[PDB]
Amino acid sequence: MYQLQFINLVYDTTKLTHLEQTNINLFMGNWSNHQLQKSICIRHGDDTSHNQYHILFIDTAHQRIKFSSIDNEEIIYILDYDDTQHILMQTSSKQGIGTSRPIVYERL
Repeated sequence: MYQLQFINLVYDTTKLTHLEQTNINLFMGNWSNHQLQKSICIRHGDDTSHNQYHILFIDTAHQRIKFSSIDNEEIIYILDYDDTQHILMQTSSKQGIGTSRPIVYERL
């Protein structure tokens, strides 16, 4: 059994450009990392969702999104695109020393 974390991105898509939506959409889905025995489910949630996250930046040049949990802005998640079946997720704290390596997640 793996641990499954939900990430519900909260945003009004009617206010985004098509390019912005395309870039967020690269990260939607069910993802897993074998070594960590961890899965993540990244979805477009809303105000009814638990596990809500606010997008800080959508980098359409580099296919990266940054986001944080609504009330815990000390931990920034950064997702990078690898291919249709792989994304990278980094969890970072401004207050820490060093780099947490991004972790490769494969699509389920």
